[PDB]
Amino acid sequence: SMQEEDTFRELRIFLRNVTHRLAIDKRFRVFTKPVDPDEVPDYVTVIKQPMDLSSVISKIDLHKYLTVKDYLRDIDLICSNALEYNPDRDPGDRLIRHRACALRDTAYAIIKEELDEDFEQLCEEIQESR
Ligand SMILES: CC(=O)c1nc(NC(=O)[C@@H](C)NC(=N)N)sc1-c1cc(O)cc(O)c1
Repeated sequence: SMQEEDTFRELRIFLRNVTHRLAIDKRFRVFTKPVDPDEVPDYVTVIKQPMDLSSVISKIDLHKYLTVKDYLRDIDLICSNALEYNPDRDPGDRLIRHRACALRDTAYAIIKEELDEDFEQLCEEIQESR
């Protein structure tokens, strides 16, 4: 209805702002754009479901997230992909892993502080009605 697409539009506006705040953080620069296979050719073999912050923005604008849980699933995917592609003990791998866990922790912490629990519950109940 009108009340419901208004609820989803408010979610989209909130998720855009959060994603922008993540994307401007210097720690998360490596997660801002899709991987260039020219630059890591073995990535395509390893990472079956690639995800990055520009693609998250695109999915927001495409109405793909109806709940914050849908959004955090793709943040979780950015993180798990980074851990999967960078599993080794060497410092380059460890640096990316640390940034990936920090991206995840930061996104969850913003949403805990700033997204009203009743608003998320509303989003979920509309979603389950469709
Ligand atoms: C996002 C990601 O997982 C990622 N991981 C890297 N790891 C490595 O370069 C080394 C340390 N490990 C290894 N090759 N196994 S570089 C990198 C990355 C991807 C981009 O699209 C842009 C960018 O600046 C960096």
